[PDB]
Amino acid sequence: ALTQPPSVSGSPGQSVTISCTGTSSDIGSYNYVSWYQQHPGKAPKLMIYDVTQRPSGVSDRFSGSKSGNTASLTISGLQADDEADYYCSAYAGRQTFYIFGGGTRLTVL
Amino acid sequence: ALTQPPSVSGSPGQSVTISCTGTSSDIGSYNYVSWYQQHPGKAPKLMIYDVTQRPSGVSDRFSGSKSGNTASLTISGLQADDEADYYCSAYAGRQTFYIFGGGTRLTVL
Amino acid sequence: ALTQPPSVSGSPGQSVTISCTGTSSDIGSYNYVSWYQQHPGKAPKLMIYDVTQRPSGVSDRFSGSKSGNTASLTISGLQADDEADYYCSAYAGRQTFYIFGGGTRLTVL
Amino acid sequence: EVQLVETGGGLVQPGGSLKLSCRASGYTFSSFAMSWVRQAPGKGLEWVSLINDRGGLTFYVDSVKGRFTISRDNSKNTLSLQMHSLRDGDTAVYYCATGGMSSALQSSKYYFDFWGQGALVTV
Amino acid sequence: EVQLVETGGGLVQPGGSLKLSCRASGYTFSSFAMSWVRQAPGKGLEWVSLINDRGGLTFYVDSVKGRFTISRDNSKNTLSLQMHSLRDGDTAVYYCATGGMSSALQSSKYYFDFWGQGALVTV
Amino acid sequence: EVQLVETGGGLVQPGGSLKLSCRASGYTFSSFAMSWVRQAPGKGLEWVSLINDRGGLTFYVDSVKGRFTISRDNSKNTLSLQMHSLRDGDTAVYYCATGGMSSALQSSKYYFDFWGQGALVTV
Amino acid sequence: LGFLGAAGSTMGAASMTLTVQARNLLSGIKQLQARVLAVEHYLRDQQLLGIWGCSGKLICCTNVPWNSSWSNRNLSEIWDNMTWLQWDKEISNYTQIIYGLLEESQNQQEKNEQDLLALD
Amino acid sequence: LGFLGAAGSTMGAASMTLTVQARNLLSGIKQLQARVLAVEHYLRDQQLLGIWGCSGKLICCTNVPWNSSWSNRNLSEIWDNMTWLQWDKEISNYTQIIYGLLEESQNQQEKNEQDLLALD
Amino acid sequence: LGFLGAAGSTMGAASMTLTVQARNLLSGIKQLQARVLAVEHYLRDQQLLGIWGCSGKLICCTNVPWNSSWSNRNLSEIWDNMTWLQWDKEISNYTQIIYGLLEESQNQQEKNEQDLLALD
Ligand SMILES: *[C@@H]1O[C@H](CO)[C@@H](O[C@@H]2O[C@H](CO)[C@@H](O)[C@H](O)[C@H]2NC(C)=O)[C@H](O)[C@H]1NC(C)=O
Ligand SMILES: *[C@@H]1O[C@H](CO)[C@@H](O[C@@H]2O[C@H](CO)[C@@H](O)[C@H](O)[C@H]2NC(C)=O)[C@H](O)[C@H]1NC(C)=O
Ligand SMILES: *[C@@H]1O[C@H](CO)[C@@H](O[C@@H]2O[C@H](CO)[C@@H](O)[C@H](O)[C@H]2NC(C)=O)[C@H](O)[C@H]1NC(C)=O
Ligand SMILES: *[C@@H]1O[C@H](CO)[C@@H](O)[C@H](O)[C@H]1NC(C)=O
Ligand SMILES: *[C@@H]1O[C@H](CO)[C@@H](O)[C@H](O)[C@H]1NC(C)=O
Ligand SMILES: *[C@@H]1O[C@H](CO)[C@@H](O)[C@H](O)[C@H]1NC(C)=O
Ligand SMILES: *[C@@H]1O[C@H](CO)[C@@H](O)[C@H](O)[C@H]1NC(C)=O
Ligand SMILES: *[C@@H]1O[C@H](CO)[C@@H](O)[C@H](O)[C@H]1NC(C)=O
Ligand SMILES: *[C@@H]1O[C@H](CO)[C@@H](O)[C@H](O)[C@H]1NC(C)=O
Ligand SMILES: *[C@@H]1O[C@H](CO)[C@@H](O)[C@H](O)[C@H]1NC(C)=O
Ligand SMILES: *[C@@H]1O[C@H](CO)[C@@H](O)[C@H](O)[C@H]1NC(C)=O
Ligand SMILES: *[C@@H]1O[C@H](CO)[C@@H](O)[C@H](O)[C@H]1NC(C)=O
Ligand SMILES: *[C@@H]1O[C@H](CO)[C@@H](O)[C@H](O)[C@H]1NC(C)=O
Ligand SMILES: *[C@@H]1O[C@H](CO)[C@@H](O)[C@H](O)[C@H]1NC(C)=O
Ligand SMILES: *[C@@H]1O[C@H](CO)[C@@H](O)[C@H](O)[C@H]1NC(C)=O
Repeated sequence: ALTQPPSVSGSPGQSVTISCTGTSSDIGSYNYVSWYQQHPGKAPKLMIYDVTQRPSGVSDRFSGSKSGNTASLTISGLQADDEADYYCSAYAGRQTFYIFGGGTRLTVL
Repeated sequence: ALTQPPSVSGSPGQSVTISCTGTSSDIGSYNYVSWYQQHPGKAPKLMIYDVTQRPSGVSDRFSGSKSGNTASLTISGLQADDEADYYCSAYAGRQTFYIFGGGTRLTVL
Repeated sequence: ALTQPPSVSGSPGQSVTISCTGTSSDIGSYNYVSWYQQHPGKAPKLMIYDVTQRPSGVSDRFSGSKSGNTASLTISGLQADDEADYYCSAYAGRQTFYIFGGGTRLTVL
Repeated sequence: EVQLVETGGGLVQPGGSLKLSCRASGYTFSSFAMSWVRQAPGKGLEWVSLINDRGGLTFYVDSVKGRFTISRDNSKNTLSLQMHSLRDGDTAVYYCATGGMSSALQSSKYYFDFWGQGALVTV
Repeated sequence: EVQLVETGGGLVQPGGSLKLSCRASGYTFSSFAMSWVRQAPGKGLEWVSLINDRGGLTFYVDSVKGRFTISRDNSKNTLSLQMHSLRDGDTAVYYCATGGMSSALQSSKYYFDFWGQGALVTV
Repeated sequence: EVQLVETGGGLVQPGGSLKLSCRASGYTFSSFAMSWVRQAPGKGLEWVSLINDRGGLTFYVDSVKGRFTISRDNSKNTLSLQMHSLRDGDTAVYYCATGGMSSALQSSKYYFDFWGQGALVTV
Repeated sequence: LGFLGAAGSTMGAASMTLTVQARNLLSGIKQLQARVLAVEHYLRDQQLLGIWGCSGKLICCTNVPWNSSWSNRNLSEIWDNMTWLQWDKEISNYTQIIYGLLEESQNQQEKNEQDLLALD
Repeated sequence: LGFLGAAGSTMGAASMTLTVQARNLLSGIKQLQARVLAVEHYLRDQQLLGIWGCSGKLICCTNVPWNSSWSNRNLSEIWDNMTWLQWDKEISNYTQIIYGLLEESQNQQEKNEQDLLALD
Repeated sequence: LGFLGAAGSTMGAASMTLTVQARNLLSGIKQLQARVLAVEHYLRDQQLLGIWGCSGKLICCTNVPWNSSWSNRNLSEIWDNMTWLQWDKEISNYTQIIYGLLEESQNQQEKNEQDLLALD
């Protein structure tokens, strides 16, 4: 699995960052580390794909990056509306195909 | 290994069944589960092949079947002449080729 | 690794041998078991190659052989000048390519 | 507007079987690869299986490799998963998702774009 | 009428070698694949090796894979097994048998039809 | 007369990187496969990597397989090794050597003929 | 034996002389036309065989199952009890069906291979 | 469809009719010469394709990267929104370059395979 | 270099120009006959390579061991010190023997592959 265990929080209007640490070859070799937003009882939606892209409908509030074997998601102008569980995932290189991280819950206050 | 070690017995003229429990893919996926009759000190002979077939020279007294990942041999009009060890074996799928079971001894009286 | 750690020694002018024990398929199947002479602080040099060959510049003081899964190096007209560490190595069969032994030290006196 | 709607599921005792299915609309069904993702009550997300767009190539996570079948029907716009030999560890919500691999002519994705709401499977 | 008759065997000290052989009659030798099956004193039956009818393809149980050679001679109607680096665990009766794989043109068997009486090997 | 001369090396903290190189003369550079051999203070000799004469085939020992790159330049008569993600266990003298595999037309060696003096790597 | 020496034998034995037959297939206007035609004929068989996914092979096999409607005649007791000349008549009305299937279950394989090689 | 039926369709869609086109390429002096020439042409394409490491395949990929200078008009832009007749003009001046690269990054492969097979 | 430019070079060096030579093998009755014959000759060599199990390759090795009676001349003595024109005379009386062996140790392989694919 990918590693991102702490709960995450910050003040409204302030940035917050959610890390996602991989192993080595999974996220070090691939640029396919997407992020999903999970509401507590709803299907998740795509926020980030590849490393830095976002689908239409997702604002600039959500962006991210990767270095070494660690990825991260940054939320900028943080809102109460962003209180969702977040997950990172990545391409495994055809043997397991996808690896999901454990997710984390975001609190804004 | 296929499993069928407990001793087996019955009264003359009564039926008796000898089970053969496999694992998963061996007798579950391959319909190649033969049975042999082994006398104490003689070479064995073929009794059943594939799942339900018998070679010429083997009487209708011997028949069998397969379900799930378990196979069995049934002896009908049981004779004292059937006091032999019985073994099941099966095709393993080209990696180990054949698996013999831990066989069992049939006592009639 | 190949095994040959015990110290080796003998009187000047007398023969001495160094063993090299492999496992099975490494030196049992491949006739590629070279030997090197390592002076304490200098780069090593080739003494024996294949099983019994010596490169030009190496005298007939050094010879060797192989039997079963064990190889050996023989030093005949042993000199004080032969005090060096000796190592055997072998072709691994394309998975690890080369195996070096745990070499040993020769004392002449 | 993507419409991925799961059905089937329910409570099946260990060793049993069931079939899940997902009907879909809005998007050309035949243009996308699809997967099933498991949401265990405490794991959140586990990838289970992937099928390509033509329904000819399938991939599985080791844990269901000898038990589950993923299948597609492009005339019905239906994705389905046949589960067999169910175990307690398979209790989860199973989501229909669009994404994963692509056609080699079309900007491979390796991410999921759309999700259904999920069928509930209890063993 | 099948006549599979084993020879060779006897006591070999650990680390030694021997060669077993089986002569065959009644049935056309060249028409059948053959195997060796081992009967350890208290185990009954273990498959050891298989050779096809043309003598070109051989298969072994992993435990003898780096030590044993199986061979056929279709002019002599002889099957043989060369054993090397014998261990105490190899003490058993070794049976000559016809069956197992076939030619791809002949309803492959995957069972043994005929058995010899077995040579005894003691290490 | 063979001239294999190593350079580079030095002290780099764990997780860092460095590049070693070996310049060569006397012998036609392009005619030989080359390798790097590690001499740890207590191990004596460990094979690390091998590259062919054309610079197209490379082989590595498992311990550096995901970290090191070996390359050659036949115009510069230069062999080099790029080390990444250095660990304390990589401290050793690294020797430039000619030998190992060959061209399939030229009596392959599988032994090393010539050695340089070695670059020192401390992590 | 020699060219067509196995013509009267069973399919089993005959399958071992394919090399012999293959080598005898390939080498004033009417004589020149005959030579050109022999080449075109040869090439059409090679093209067809190549399309089916069977190129430099005298024997190859595929994923098209045998249908029971295509003269279902056992296997072992027919393969070794029939000559190729007889077999050729037993299925003469099905060769176009079989050939069509052989091409379809190849084009599918090429697409699957192309997609698998695209997985990073 | 039929021969050239996909000519007006997209490159992607047309890639599924390669078999149809291939089968229609291969089947008094003026006519005899035309037949001989058609054969020579056919063989030259087969030879060339074989040199590149692509033998019986209708679709095959290699290790030569696409240069951005060779009309690299995106990817979906050409496979879904262009026909083969248009593509043939977009890169008409680069085919000799590409073919030379395809031959070179084959000969290198053959040497590497020959050496690997020489390891014991 | 160019066509036959490597003819005076050693076998090792000349083995790297095989592509050049292969491409120069392919393109009123007397002239037309010459063209038809060039095609028949070409196809015979291709058929032969296919029979030996070596199809779309310029270089391929097999399972036939070299017999020392076939003019043994070391190894480097041949590859680094002889031209192909000289080698051609050194073994001119053995080519038919070698070719027969190359065909036989193919038919053995095709049968072994056919049987292995029959295992489940
Ligand atoms: C074997 O061939 C038969 C025909 O020779 C196939 O059966 C036909 O399938 C079509 C499909 O719609 C039906 O319309 C016909 O009525 C069928 N005919 C008969 C006689 O059944 C059959 O499906 C083929 N089998 C396989 C496994 O492909
Ligand atoms: C892609 O093609 C361009 C040209 O179309 C190559 O760039 C040229 O490389 C030569 C090498 O000597 C230079 O002299 C030219 O000036 C370069 N041209 C330009 C426009 O820069 C380029 O190298 C090719 N890329 C790849 C990866 O092969
Ligand atoms: C190499 O070729 C020679 C002949 O050129 C083979 O030797 C002959 O083998 C036949 C077999 O029946 C004998 O009858 C001949 O008398 C042999 N000739 C000689 C000169 O001894 C030789 O066996 C071949 N080597 C290999 C490994 O096949
Ligand atoms: C002709 O038939 C007989 C019948 O037994 C057979 O033995 C013989 O080999 C056959 N001839 C050929 C060429 O197969
Ligand atoms: C069909 O094949 C089986 C295989 O044993 C054979 O026994 C049977 O006689 C054959 N039936 C025929 C030729 O009618
Ligand atoms: C098939 O068996 C019959 C049985 O008599 C025999 O007459 C016939 O010639 C055999 N066919 C072939 C091709 O040998
Ligand atoms: C082919 O069709 C004709 C139609 O009359 C029939 O007589 C013939 O037996 C058929 N051939 C086969 C192989 O069924
Ligand atoms: C011609 O263009 C139209 C435009 O939508 C398209 O639908 C049609 O399929 C095209 N024809 C072919 C042969 O693809
Ligand atoms: C390349 O294709 C993608 C497909 O959506 C498109 O979005 C992108 O804008 C294209 N590139 C350019 C430069 O237009
Ligand atoms: C590409 O898209 C444009 C959009 O209008 C369309 O007109 C054109 O025909 C398309 N090209 C092809 C090959 O269909
Ligand atoms: C090929 O060169 C000509 C020279 O004028 C140019 O006009 C044409 O556009 C070029 N084609 C390509 C594909 O660049
Ligand atoms: C011709 O022989 C000379 C001898 O030194 C050699 O250097 C030269 O390269 C040879 N020419 C060719 C074409 O190989
Ligand atoms: C023959 O091969 C050996 C292998 O070491 C070599 O030393 C010898 O010089 C070769 N003979 C010739 C004439 O080169
Ligand atoms: C091989 O070496 C000899 C040594 O005198 C030389 O004369 C001969 O020309 C060389 N052969 C080639 C092809 O260069
Ligand atoms: C071929 O046979 C002739 C017969 O006289 C002999 O002179 C010649 O040297 C032989 N060629 C080879 C390569 O042995």
